[PDB]
Amino acid sequence: NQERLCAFKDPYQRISHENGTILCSKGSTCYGLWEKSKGDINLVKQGCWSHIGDPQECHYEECVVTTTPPSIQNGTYRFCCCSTDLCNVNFTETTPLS
Amino acid sequence: GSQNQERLCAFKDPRISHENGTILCSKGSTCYGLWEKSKGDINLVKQGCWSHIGDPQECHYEECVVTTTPPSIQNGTYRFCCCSTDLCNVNFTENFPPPDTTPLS
Amino acid sequence: GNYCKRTPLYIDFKEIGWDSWIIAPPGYEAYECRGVCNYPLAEHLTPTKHAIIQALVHLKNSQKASKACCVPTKLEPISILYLDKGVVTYKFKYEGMAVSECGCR
Amino acid sequence: NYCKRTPLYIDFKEIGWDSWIIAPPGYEAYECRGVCNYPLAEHLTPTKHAIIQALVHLKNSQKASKACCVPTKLEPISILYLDKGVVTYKFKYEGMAVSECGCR
Repeated sequence: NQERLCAFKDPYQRISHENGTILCSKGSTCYGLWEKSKGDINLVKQGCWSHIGDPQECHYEECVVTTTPPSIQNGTYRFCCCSTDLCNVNFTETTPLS
Repeated sequence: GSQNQERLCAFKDPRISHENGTILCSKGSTCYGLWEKSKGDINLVKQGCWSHIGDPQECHYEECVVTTTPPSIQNGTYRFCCCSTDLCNVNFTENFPPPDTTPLS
Repeated sequence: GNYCKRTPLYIDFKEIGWDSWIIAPPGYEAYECRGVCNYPLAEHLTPTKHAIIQALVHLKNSQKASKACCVPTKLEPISILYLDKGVVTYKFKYEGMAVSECGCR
Repeated sequence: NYCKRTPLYIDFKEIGWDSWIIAPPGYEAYECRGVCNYPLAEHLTPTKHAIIQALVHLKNSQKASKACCVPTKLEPISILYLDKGVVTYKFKYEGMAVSECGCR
């Protein structure tokens, strides 16, 4: 199975601090956590996310916030997980045909 | 002693040593013996310590007394007892029930 | 039969009201252990010696002892992001969350 | 009727096992009886899974069963048994007596 290179951020934590990366164990996906608070988007954490837990949130190649954000802190948190190298550096959230 | 839950028991079964035919039984362990007996024929099989865990009933005797009818195996020859005083397992006595009363006898 | 086995159980944290402190994931497959433990207890149910003996007592006299119970016997971690006294807390391996094995206890 | 350790005496002659176990006659095995209801008390050493399943059951009884009251710590007893005519002594025969009950 693949070892993802992922973006890494955790001030309260192999890891390249110089590149802000973590090489994850086989099966693990990348994740990121941002907080959209008072008209700002702030990076909270990034790193590795276990395959264990039947997690459909993490099969996407790109980091996409898919489920209505958690109720915690007034629905400000933005979590995604994704299955390609460095996919967790950024996130995304009438139809295109009309 | 009683405060420290140690007692000396006879030992036969070729942290604690068992020189000169005794063993120390700690943590409230009782002494036990196992003999096999057929009429006047008696053989000592094993002796030593019996854990307090499970608090078996007959290990409350101060003397080594067989109070349960022997198992049917080996022609009813086994004699196990366990007991709560020093060196109590050197000898045994029997005090086990007679078979019950049925309409046929 | 409905023998002791792992069965589906999805945990949605919003349904149990834990979305208040768990940030991610929104829920997960926890599984559960359901079904009966019948004597003789199958080897794959990893019965303990106590479970075997209790199961046999229950068969003879259901008032003396309960059946052995079908319960998780191995649990697996998930990754989690949660609030711990207002602090956002990451655990890659938050233990005890998902059933991998069921047995009779 | 909360989950707790209750007595259970095992008589080997009555269960038919003194064909092979020749000592002791029987012992105090105990058992675990009673219900596990959310919230699960810390003395029942609940697993994270048991706490979550207990809460799901309280919210929706059709979605999950209660956590189960089971032995969580077993202790060894002493035993003498026969293995094809050979007497075997074990001071610590593991898994035989309940010391702790919990919710799993």
